[PDB]
Amino acid sequence: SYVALYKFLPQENNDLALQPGDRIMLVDDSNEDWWKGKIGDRVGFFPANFVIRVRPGENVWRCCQPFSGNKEQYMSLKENQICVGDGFIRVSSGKKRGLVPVDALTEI
Repeated sequence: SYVALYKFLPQENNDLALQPGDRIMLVDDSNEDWWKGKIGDRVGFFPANFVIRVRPGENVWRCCQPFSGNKEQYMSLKENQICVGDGFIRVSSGKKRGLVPVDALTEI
């Protein structure tokens, strides 16, 4: 599974529109920057760096309250930032992984 981290409105005709939290089925990745994927019955291009891989168990979350903590001990999340798999949960942003409070996340 892949998931859109960001909104992406189409600029050219063959672009595929993303909303954050969209689950995307891959169609072609021969270009390393621009991938072809499918959402519902819509097929098109979008930036590869706009999506994060979702392992089989993993859920998807939107950060409902900012949380910053010491990497040395914890992960950062700005408001509405998307992420992926008591009190804490280990999540990933794509760039960095770490613990955040579960109450700082909505499931999507």
